[PDB]
Amino acid sequence: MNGIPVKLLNEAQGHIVSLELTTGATYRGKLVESEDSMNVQLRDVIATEPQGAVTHMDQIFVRGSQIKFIVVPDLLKNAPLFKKNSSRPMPPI
Amino acid sequence: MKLVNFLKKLRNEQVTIELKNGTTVWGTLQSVSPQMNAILTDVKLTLPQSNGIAMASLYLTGGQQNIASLQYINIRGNTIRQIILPDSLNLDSLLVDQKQLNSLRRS
Amino acid sequence: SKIQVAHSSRLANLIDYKLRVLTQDGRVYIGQLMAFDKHMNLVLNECIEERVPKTQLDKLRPLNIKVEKRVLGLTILRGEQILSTVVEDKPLLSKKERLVRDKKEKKQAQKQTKLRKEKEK
Amino acid sequence: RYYCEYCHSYLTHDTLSVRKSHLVGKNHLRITADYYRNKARDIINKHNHKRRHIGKRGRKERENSSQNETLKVTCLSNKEKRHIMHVKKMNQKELAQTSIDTLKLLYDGSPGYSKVFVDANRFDIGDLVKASKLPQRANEKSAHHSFKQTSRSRDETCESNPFPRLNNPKKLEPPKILSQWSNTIPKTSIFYSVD
Amino acid sequence: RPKHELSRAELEELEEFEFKHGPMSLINDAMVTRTPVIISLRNNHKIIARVKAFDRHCNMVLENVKELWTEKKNVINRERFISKLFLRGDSVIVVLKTP
Amino acid sequence: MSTPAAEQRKLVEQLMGLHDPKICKSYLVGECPYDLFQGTKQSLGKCPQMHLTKHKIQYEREVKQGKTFPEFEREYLAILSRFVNECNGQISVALQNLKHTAEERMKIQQVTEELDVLDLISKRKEVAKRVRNITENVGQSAQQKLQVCEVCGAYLSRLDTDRRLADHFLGKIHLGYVKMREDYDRLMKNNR
RNA sequence: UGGUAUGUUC
RNA sequence: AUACUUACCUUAAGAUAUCAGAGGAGAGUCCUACUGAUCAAACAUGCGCUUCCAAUAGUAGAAGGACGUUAAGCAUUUAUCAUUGAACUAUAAUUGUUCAUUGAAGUCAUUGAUGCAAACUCCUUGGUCACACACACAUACGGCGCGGAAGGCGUG
RNA sequence: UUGGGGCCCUUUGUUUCUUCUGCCUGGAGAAGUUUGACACCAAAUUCAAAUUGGUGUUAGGGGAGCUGGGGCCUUUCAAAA
RNA sequence: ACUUUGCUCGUUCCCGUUAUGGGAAAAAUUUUGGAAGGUCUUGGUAGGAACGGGUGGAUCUUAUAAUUUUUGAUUUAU
Repeated sequence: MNGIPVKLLNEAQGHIVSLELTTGATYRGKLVESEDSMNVQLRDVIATEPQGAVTHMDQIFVRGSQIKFIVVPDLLKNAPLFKKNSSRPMPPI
Repeated sequence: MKLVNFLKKLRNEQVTIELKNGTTVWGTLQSVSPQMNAILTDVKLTLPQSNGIAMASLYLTGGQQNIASLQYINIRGNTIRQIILPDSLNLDSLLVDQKQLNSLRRS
Repeated sequence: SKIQVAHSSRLANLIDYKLRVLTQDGRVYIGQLMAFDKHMNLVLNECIEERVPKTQLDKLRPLNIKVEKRVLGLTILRGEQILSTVVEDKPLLSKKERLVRDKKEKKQAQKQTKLRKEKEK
Repeated sequence: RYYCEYCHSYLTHDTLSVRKSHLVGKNHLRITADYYRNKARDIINKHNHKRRHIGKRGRKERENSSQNETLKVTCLSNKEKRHIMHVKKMNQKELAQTSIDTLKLLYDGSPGYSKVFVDANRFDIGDLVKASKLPQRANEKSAHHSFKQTSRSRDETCESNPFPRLNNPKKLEPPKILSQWSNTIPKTSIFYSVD
Repeated sequence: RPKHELSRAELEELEEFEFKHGPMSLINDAMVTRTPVIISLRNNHKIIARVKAFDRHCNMVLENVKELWTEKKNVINRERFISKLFLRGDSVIVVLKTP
Repeated sequence: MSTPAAEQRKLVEQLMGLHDPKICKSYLVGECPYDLFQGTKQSLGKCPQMHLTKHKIQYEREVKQGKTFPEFEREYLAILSRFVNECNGQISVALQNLKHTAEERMKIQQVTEELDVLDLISKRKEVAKRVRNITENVGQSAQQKLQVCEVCGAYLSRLDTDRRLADHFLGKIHLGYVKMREDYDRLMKNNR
């Protein structure tokens, strides 16, 4: 259905992440609320245009197809989404 | 009637692939996804006579020492421009389309 | 690089390998994969992104090449703007040690299910 | 369908309004915070030692090393090393949690204390403080604390508190010293201090 | 008619009916009368070849490919004869059939 | 749907005289009660009449400058009156259930046993016994401590703070029912 | 035929 | 932990490898602890197979780096436009030269950026293993030790 | 059981399976081990203490018995020259 | 191909006889498959088999060749 990477992107909500866009502009800020379509909203945004300059947005909202990548913090190195043999405690009928 | 199932019958076939960037990849096929994400081994890839982005993509894969010899490359579907099959393979027997034959028999 | 990547392996078998994944730009990401999906969205542990400058490209056109490396750490890369992925370096622990670790994870998961069944009673 | 890996709870068909409300509730917060704390504690506490490589040492190194001296090994009992390592763990966590807060209490009567140090009238991150108040939908969380708020507004000017010494200040804290090396303090002061 | 509400497992019959009596009349005529067609691609790679198979994605198998492109610096034409080819429908600009 | 293109095709197919029974008049005027209770626990099921956006835009363009239709307004008034009567019957049933819970058999027996022992010094003893009976009544009422919502007919609480109450007022049921009460009061002010 | 979250009393 | 109120929601389907033959069920479909063949997975197992596994008869060195130093190393290149005033080269929205009033944004960086090149130091990895400090080879090298890591092929 | 010689003790919590005692004039002793036990984190109950939710560990080597598979030799049956 | 009659060569044994025939085994020996024993080496030693699912996770097909990856505006050219 959804998959592991979109669940990991929805996992790190409310944390300082860093995006890079397809044009080359790198954003960095606190993730407000991520979605399954990766259309992600950031706050306290610092932006670097592909020309080179640095600016600051207050509340950005980027579409998921114009994202090169996004960096989650390192404590999500150890996540239960990464566990291969985690069993399921009795799903409901 | 997707012809990716035609490429699924092409295991251990020694082919070339021209990509959309311009790189020619000579290697044997191992497997291919139904989304045409094809893996290859015993690979040499070459950017012919330019595109500096393609030269960067050619060199920055490890194993350059402009023919680059690599052991294992997975290739995404949308980067495949065309794939050239060996002429010794018979296309009349590999394109039998047994799924299409079962669909015609089910009609 | 004398690694001898497996001849009949796929993305479920290439997990926890130090990949060297190529993109459309050529911005090569080096790091361990830990997950994928249908769109080939790859998470990358201890990842580094390497490029070549425009001045180095003239020397690269037909020796030493000074690549520009930035450190990303644990990132999550999309499958749209990527081109190809290879296996660069083998992981630390071996296949038998990963097998013993997977058996320990299975026994720990079965013990956790027995603990949930004991707490449910 | 949706399954929380943290809380080990299932759900109905995947609604964004239900999944958003699941990551706000207090049980998911407790389980998630405890899981992150325990995984960080495990990856700190895991002493991944190097695999030892012992080679057949040289002859003259053996005649030099076995004749210089023989050192003495110190070692302790089980309860002693357990108590010492527990004190070292609480010292490491209290050093990881602490921070120097001298500039906040040292510029307390400054005329721009209500514009930078108040941390609510701050410009760049003050909207983040004013946004999530944790609005305390429980009545007991609002009825528990009965002390003053002492919320310093931005509009406080220099006309208020003109003389900082008449309005009773606090004497500054002394430079704290290590308790394990507290026996080497000069016991005689330079000047006579009363009270 | 909406695509999701037609039927189940009978969409292949409608796809074959669109193949016989739709825009696919030229790819069908080339594979049954073995006439050579000229496919112009998105990077000036003009292909003169015969069609072997049809796909929903216009993935076409071509036999006895004579391809030609033009390098503009000065102006040269470079050609290549390729025996077997599997062309993706992403690269295809246009397909011309000769009588 | 799993693809958004089929969702957009559905929006186009449902977006593209006028006095016909197929057009929902409560939705043609606005705020149909079968629309304001679609997926909640107080759902009526599915509206038998069809809803359309082009007819709603034509009705808005007609009511902007052209004219107004009193028959659809009277039908919406009758539907709102029937739904308000059903909700008032539900609120009266909830008030009767609250009065039956406040007048249970064992609770009235305990209250009568406390009041039978409730009878200067005698006045102070009677005041202390009345305070003890009031404390027992407060402990009996605090076992549930459920009030009655004056508008939507739900259950509320007095010791609950204003934030959980504000979370209660921002629901689909309460917003829809306050809008239906505003429409009913506007139609009763226009008719009378 | 149900699930998630929250607030009171024992 | 029990009891109750409230807020949101209540589900895209079909299937689990392929081919040939025989039998059964009222041209088409289903089943066979039915038979032959291909393929996949798991467990064992062997191929004088393919690659690698760091001195100790010393104070070293192989692979990958430093987001380390010398190093502000050496050689180059840039660091805003317009109106007007006192002269002005002048096809421009006076571009060029010296000085200034004013007008819109106005990356920090010039100890900056690119290229070139050497030395030093420090990090992660290993069989730092068992015998010996030894005279072999045109069919070029007795690959006929105990293993480990990666892979190929073959068998059950 | 004692004594001698060589190496290692980074095992850095001085063996790291756990607990307790204990150690460089030594390298040890006692108990337990998967519906259990051990260690730790977080909290409101106003010291300590107790309760609840989770995390991680329960190991390595050798030997008797049983079983699966690989290679060699021997005995017997069926088939082909 | 069956069948008979005698000659010649011949694996082994017997007999008429060591020329040569008669009879028997129609054999000693090589390979394959199956049954048993001995020796060398390796793995495992507490879970396994059957059935049931308004079971969970993976794989294929169609929605889905149209703005969210995967059926293209990244070889910088008029």
